[PDB]
Order: sequence, then C-alpha cells, then structure tokens
Amino acid sequence: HLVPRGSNPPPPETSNPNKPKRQTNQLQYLLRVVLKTLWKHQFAWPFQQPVDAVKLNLPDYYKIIKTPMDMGTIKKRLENNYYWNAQECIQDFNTMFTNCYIYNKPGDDIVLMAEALEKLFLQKINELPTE
Ligand SMILES: CCc1noc2cc(OC)c(NS(=O)(=O)c3ccccc3OC)cc12
Repeated sequence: HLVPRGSNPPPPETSNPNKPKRQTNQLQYLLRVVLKTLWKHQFAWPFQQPVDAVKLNLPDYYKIIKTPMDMGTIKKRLENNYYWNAQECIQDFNTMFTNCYIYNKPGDDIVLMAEALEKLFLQKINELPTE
C-alpha cells in the first residue's frame, strides 16, 4: 500500500437536518428505477462506495478530486430523502462520472465502466416522469 490506512476523507454527508428537502415522484423514480438499475449492473461495483484511496492505492486521488461522489452516497441520500429536487441528485451522478474522467485516462477500464453506466443513466433519465 502506497499510503497508510486513515488517509481517506470523511465521506460526503447523507443527512443534514437543516437542509431543505421534498419527496417528489421524480426523486422516487431516481431511486426506484435509475439507482436500482445502475446499482446491479456488472460495472457498478467501483461506484458503490466512496473511493478508498488506501485500499486501492490511489494515494493521489483526494489531491486531484476535491468533490468526491459515489452511488453509495447517492443511494443513502435518496433513501433518507436528502434532496430538494431531482436536479440536485442528477448533479451528484454527474459529479461522480466527471471525477472518474478527470482522474483516469480515456480507454482505461474504470473509464469504460463509468461510460457504460453513464449511457444507461442518461437513457433512464430520458424517461424521468413529469413532476
Ligand atoms: C470511482 C472508482 C475509481 N475511480 O478511478 C479509479 C481508479 C482505480 O484504479 C485505477 C480504481 N481502482 S479499482 O480496483 O477499484 C479498479 C476498478 C475497475 C477497473 C480497474 C481498477 O483498478 C486498477 C478505482 C477508481
């Protein structure tokens, strides 16, 4: 391991009692449809939890990525009704993807994984119900 255990940041928050939130049918769909389908995809597993820079030997990760996001966080945010609207959640997915494409080079296996999840994401977003 390039770096000691403990060198991960605290994960992104999944609750914030003073943050405004609302349940919308669009947020319900984000959980029930979008998250559940990407979650069980064969390429999801690197995205199901915060990047463990220690375990995975990416000691530079949190030098480069200052706004981390992952689908474990997003799943928790949806289940806990953290969001005010669908857009704040979509923002989280886009942040997760962009981080991957910033950190890695095009064609790297991790990027092909993210690209495939992103394709499916965008397909499922396409059918977002009207509020
Ligand atoms: C969002 C998770 C992530 N973003 O960028 C990464 C780069 C990684 O190692 C190259 C790893 N390491 S890994 O063992 O989880 C891994 C996953 C898929 C393909 C290759 C790979 O490690 C070489 C993870 C990420």
